[PDB]
Amino acid sequence: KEEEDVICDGCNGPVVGTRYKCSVCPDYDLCSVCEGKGLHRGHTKLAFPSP
Ligand SMILES: [Zn+2]
Ligand SMILES: [Zn+2]
Repeated sequence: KEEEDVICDGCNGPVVGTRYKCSVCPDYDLCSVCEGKGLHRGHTKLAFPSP
């Protein structure tokens, strides 16, 4: 199988639970830990679940 996984651009770890996808930068995502630490705060992100 091919699976589409989300990798955090802050820490390169898995994004499980809620994902924070940048609405400006292409193909850019933070995990909840990196989002809470304030990385990449200069752009609006979309917060939604991460199956
Ligand atoms: Zn992270
Ligand atoms: Zn961005």
